[PDB]
Amino acid sequence: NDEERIRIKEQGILQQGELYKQEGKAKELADLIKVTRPFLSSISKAKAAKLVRSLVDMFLDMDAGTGIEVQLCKDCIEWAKQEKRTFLRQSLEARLIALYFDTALYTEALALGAQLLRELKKLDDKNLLVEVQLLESKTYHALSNLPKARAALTSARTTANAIYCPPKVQGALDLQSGILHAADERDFKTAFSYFYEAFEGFDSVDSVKALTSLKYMLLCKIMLGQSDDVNQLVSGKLAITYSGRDIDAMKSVAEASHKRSLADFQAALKEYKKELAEDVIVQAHLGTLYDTMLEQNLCRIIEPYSRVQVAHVAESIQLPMPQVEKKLSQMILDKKFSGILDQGEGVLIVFEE
Repeated sequence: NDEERIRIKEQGILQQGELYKQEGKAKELADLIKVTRPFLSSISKAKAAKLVRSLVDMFLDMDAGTGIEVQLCKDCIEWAKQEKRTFLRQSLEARLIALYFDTALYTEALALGAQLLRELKKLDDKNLLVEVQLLESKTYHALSNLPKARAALTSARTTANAIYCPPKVQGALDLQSGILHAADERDFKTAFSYFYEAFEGFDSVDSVKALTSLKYMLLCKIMLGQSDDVNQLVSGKLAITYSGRDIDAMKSVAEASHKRSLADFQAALKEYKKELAEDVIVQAHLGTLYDTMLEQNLCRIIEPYSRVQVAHVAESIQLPMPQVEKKLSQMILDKKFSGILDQGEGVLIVFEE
């Protein structure tokens, strides 16, 4: 009757905490976290850790205000130190690092990350270490430090090479690798591969990250000038399933590429604002995607001519003439176009390629 009534209390605490979460009662849930503390000592350190972790997670999905969220985390941490519950403290610190990242609180995510890593590296069971090295990578990347983002991910992968990681950890690792090979726009081909691995590992387990990975497969293909592969990849028995605005956006960008049309590229970006410019990773690449679309559309217009007025080219792409003349001279200077400009009579001569 006593091992049982302790079990029923566990259920009850979680049920009520879950209810406070759904009804949006943050303060009530904060109090429940404090009030349950003595009860936690009549159960194993591990049962208690599950329980505390579960409530704190509930608290952090409530939009309570970064300030109140970070303070609640520090309090449970400080409590965990004051109780010598080590594994629990460490994993509450890991959660808080995740919170700092999510909240754009980057330098404190690093500061806390550095502390925790010193401990975690001097211990067995490396699963948590992977998590923290991956967060370190994610946060260096957000701070625009690719060397240190790559180096943190390398550590994560090497640590994960030892363990047999669950698919969501593997997926997330394959997703960062993809993000980082693509970040400097130097290796979209291997980035594509990592995204494909990520997609395969996430599929039927986490369908939001599966969708993200597929999306980035398509992005890579586009960036590679291989945008005609996009229809085949989408058509595939498994991809079909993932229909929606995200895939429609990439398909629409792929079409713009195919038609070498800046106007269609612009119509995509603003029809699919949420799926394109608001995707931190697509956004990172739209600048150079724009250049390529501009260039390809200009090639399309020039193609029928051995000699063409710049005014004609500018009217066709519906852009002011100085911009178009500037683009053309740059394309010629960087050997992207085999031709020459008569700047005074406004003519571009095109060489027999």
